[PDB]
Amino acid sequence: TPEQFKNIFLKNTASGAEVRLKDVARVELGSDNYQFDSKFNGKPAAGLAIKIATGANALDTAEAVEQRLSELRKNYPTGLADKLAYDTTPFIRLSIESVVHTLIEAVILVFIVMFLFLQNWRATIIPTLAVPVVVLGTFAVINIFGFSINTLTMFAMVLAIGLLVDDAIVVVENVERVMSEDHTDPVTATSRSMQQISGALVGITSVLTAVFVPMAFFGGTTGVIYRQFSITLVTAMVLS
Amino acid sequence: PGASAETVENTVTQIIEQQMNGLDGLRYISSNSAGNGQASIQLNFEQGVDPDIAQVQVQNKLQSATALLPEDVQRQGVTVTKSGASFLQVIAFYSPDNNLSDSDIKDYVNSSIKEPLSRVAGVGEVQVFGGSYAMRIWLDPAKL
Amino acid sequence: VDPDIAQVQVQNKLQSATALLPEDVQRQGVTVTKSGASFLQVIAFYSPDNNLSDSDIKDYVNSSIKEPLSRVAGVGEVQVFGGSYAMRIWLDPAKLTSYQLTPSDIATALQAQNSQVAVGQLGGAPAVQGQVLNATVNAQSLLQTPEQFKNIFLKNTASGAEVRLKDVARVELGSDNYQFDSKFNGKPAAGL
Amino acid sequence: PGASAETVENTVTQIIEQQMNGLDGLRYISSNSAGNGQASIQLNFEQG
Amino acid sequence: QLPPNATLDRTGKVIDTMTNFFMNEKDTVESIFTVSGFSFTGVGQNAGIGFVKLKDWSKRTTPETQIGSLIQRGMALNMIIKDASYVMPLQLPAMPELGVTAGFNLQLKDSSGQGHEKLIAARNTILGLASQDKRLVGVRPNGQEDTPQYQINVDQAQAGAMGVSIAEINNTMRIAWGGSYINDFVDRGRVKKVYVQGDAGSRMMPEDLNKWYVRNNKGEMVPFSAFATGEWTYGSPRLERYNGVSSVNIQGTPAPGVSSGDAMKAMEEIIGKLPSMGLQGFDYEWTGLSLEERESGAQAPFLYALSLLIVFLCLAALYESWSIPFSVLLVVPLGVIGAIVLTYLGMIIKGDPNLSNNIYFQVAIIAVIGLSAKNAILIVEFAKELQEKGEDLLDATLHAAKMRLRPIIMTTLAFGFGVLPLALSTGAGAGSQHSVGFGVLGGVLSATFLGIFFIPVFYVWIRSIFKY
Amino acid sequence: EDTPQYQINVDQAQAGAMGVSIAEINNTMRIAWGGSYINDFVDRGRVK
Amino acid sequence: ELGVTAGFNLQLKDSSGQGHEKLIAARNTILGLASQDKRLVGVRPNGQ
Ligand SMILES: CN(C)[C@@H]1C(=O)C(C(N)=O)=C(O)[C@@]2(O)C(=O)C3=C(O)c4c(O)c(NC(=O)CN5CCCC5)cc(F)c4C[C@H]3C[C@@H]12
Repeated sequence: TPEQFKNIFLKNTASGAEVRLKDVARVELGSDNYQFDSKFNGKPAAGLAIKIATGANALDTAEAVEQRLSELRKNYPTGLADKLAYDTTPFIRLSIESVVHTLIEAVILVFIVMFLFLQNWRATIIPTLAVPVVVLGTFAVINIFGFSINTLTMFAMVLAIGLLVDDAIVVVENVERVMSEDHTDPVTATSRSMQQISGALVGITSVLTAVFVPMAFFGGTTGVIYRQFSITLVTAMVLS
Repeated sequence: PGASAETVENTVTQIIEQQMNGLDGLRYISSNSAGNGQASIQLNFEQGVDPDIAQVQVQNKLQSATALLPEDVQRQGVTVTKSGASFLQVIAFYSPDNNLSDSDIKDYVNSSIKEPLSRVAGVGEVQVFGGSYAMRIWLDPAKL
Repeated sequence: VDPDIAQVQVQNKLQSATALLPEDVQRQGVTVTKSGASFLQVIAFYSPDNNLSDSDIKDYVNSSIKEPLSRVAGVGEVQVFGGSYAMRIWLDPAKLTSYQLTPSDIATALQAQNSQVAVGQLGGAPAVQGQVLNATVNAQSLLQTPEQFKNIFLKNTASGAEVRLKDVARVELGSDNYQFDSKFNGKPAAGL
Repeated sequence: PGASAETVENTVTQIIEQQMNGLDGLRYISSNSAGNGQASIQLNFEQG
Repeated sequence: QLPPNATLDRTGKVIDTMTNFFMNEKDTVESIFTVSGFSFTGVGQNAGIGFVKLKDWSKRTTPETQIGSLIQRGMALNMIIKDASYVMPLQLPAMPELGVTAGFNLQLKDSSGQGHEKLIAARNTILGLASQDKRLVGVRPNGQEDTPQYQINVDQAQAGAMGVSIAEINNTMRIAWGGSYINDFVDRGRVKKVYVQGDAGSRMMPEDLNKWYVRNNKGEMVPFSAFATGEWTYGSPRLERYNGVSSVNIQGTPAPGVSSGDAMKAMEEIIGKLPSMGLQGFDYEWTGLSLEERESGAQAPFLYALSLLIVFLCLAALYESWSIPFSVLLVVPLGVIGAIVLTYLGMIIKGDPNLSNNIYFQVAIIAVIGLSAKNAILIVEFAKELQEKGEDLLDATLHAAKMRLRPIIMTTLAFGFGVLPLALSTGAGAGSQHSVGFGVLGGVLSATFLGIFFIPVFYVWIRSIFKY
Repeated sequence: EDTPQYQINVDQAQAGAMGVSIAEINNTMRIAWGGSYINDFVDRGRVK
Repeated sequence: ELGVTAGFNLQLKDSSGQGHEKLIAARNTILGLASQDKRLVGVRPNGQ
């Protein structure tokens, strides 16, 4: 206690009096730091500012912090409250949702235009059925290599939606024409179609895969940004 | 302690800088020397350099650097840290009803909250605003 | 074995023994290095007119050439074969016995009368109400020249006289080490 | 050497523990102070 | 930032005024957390910071409540708050990892080693000129100004004569004025600290240095005034070096409607004027996010060259030809023309500086190259096979164009409708989406109206030069 | 290989008889003959 | 993975610093209720 510190003995006078610490100093319990004054909405407050360790997922870290804090809250003194004054994760979550909505919209629009050109529901369903397969397989493959779900890889997926349905559109369109041209059964007609269009399929795939390949070999921050688009798109085209 | 900014730059900042010239994937160095007596040197690295390897290498060079320093500096200690500039969050602690004092809130944040939060997974560093309790002995030079 | 990891582990162990070392040893400095890469070239800096001593050259290589060369595109390490100046106090025994002084007395006066003074700040953090100014107070105290060391005070004589360092010793700028003498092509030199 | 367990806790264990922040991958810390003068602090890390 | 020698009270008063302004902007601002005595530059009493949370995006949907409107409104606190050096409302960079604030980051170096006075002279010229450029706003130093300092000069000879140990005076003055942590004590089971320092009234002014005494070897007490004088000076509180050279740091922002590249160009124009004004031998470097911007922009030509090369070589490998690859790569300009034209027009008729030559534009350009190659290959591989089967070059090529027109156009429209959602997006990162979408969709349009016409003509020309 | 060396032999007894502590004798020899580093001074902006 | 085999390693923490006597008393209340009520065999405190 401060009283004990007030009583520390210091020296003795020639007359005989005993000099204590209170005789020369003022003792009180104060701060160990007097260089900051923090307020919240104009009212006195205390602040903790957290920085992430390099290599950590911000959303994960923020969830863990809120968990630990909610645990700690149970022993607050009467009258203590807290509140996030500055926080970045709302924007991150919002922008992920933004990209996902635009991806769904992309799919719907592509289906509509394919219907505009393939006038039937049967013809229309085949290139549509390709989308789930290629999207989900691409996620599986790129996760094998450590790529996450971020804004860039989702942009790549949206950009790919309109390329992955290509080989399918070519195939289905050749079948429909062949079936119309010589009226033959779907099975025979299809065998004839593939024999016609295999070279075009390979050429399409080769060019679209090749354009995005050199991108994956640049260094720096720019190379890291590039690799997302590169790897995602390459996997999408091979899978298609 | 006690040195002017020029003395700090000449005697501390420059020699440590010279030692760091020759790290593996170094991109640029930024340093400042202050007149309270402090020196700060921030080393930036190329993309794809492993942070832990960079830290160990910086310590390996600092080991020999620290003998070339003024003996008082040596007594003070040198620190090595890895951290980023941006804050992920800021939490505000306050008394909505004004029935817990500010000294108490500040102390409570420092004694019961700061350490457990700085040990959550992913947190790299915690910066606290408002100090903890201390026993303050304020002297009267007339009575001394 | 990863050489960087081996080096950090060794110096980490070395922390555990530093406190047991002698103070004199401790102050000089214990350094740890790994083997690594070899010499590309050695530059010799010399005085072809025998105008500069080896020590000044060494001191000159260390304070002027070292840091510009370290920043060159591909340099890993720059090392000098030698050091810089020192202030040198050379004591006389008979003079010390005249004034009844000892080497420890001179040492005490040297450590007492050569220091840096730290002060603080004007208007420091827990300031008074209405404080108007905040500034830093710096106090320059360390000595710089042989004349200042010569004029250090030791004691007074019985007959009210003043006895300084210069009365028992020869103050000098000299080398931090005297154990080696190096020449290039026969004349004073320092190696990089 | 020569210290009571309480002395070891106040003058060594808490001083050493108050710097054990900012360690990547840490799960928990267990420390003890014994009356023979020994302080032990065990730091446990996540897998990997 | 506050002028030199400014105390915590004055910094806090500026913050009180500054706080209310944000607090009164009720349709835009949720809360503000402020700290006096702390800044990103460093810790001093004349620095301070504010963290300002705006209301939710759902509510701030009118023009008045946009982040940039508030930034402009706050940029008048410089004019109204008169005790501050500057009060700067700033934004986070797109990637908060890579920086601390949005803007440019410039290091002014003293290449010729002229000195701190000359370096400051150059910096002040730069700031003066940048004040007059209409393309820049908020250009400021990011480092502490030169300040008055109090210098004590201790008279060693007098102290030695008086019996005073310079180490003893160090100890006493250090503890009294600066404070010193001695040892710990326990409070509720936690170890805290004990400090000893002089009382506040004794350590405010230089005249209080005359209240402190030092014990001499005889043990008597001689005042500090006996062997110390004191003087006011002028000096630098914080010296900086960038890349082993003395330097200063300048930061700013582009004015509304101006790109980051244009801000950097304006700054470099300004810096070039220095020698003409007599100040010679100063260099600069771009650091931070500006350094990343320059490096990303530098390498687009190499990305384009490499992608075109690989397309050429794979197409040569797949059709065992040299003429077919040249025909294919000859129509890449027509795809690329739409991408650039639509991007530029969108920037001009939307006034958006984000629609520009950036990283997202670069990936869009590679994508457009790919689409153009795809369309070409579709026509030409069928033309070539028709010629091998036995058919005039023109008959084969016209037939192939006729036969493939339908699949080419429906695939190109599929791609173009895929990316249209990006161009029409809103909120939460719509700038990046706009760059990608505008580039790709423009490319799709020119490829559909210009490319298909040019594929057959280039094919027939090339194949007429190199027959069979 | 081993080389001649010189050993100093100080009678503790005479020193005690003569009023000199063994510690004083040790320190005198140490500084006089061995040399000693005391502290630093800043010559032209560099520490020596 | 442990000094000796055991299950249900529980740790009782003295949040808000009550003291050692209080912590022991709280532990003792716990240990008393553990034996007496249900589904518990051999509940004991570990250290000295
Ligand atoms: C010069 N060059 C042609 C040689 C060469 O051609 C070859 C080669 N090509 O192999 C060699 O090996 C060399 O590089 C080499 O081995 C040497 C050193 O190490 C070394 C040393 O370490 C210390 N040690 C100290 O402490 C000195 N400090 C100064 C301040 C206090 C003490 C003192 C010292 F004279 C040397 C000499 C060099 C010689 C050098």
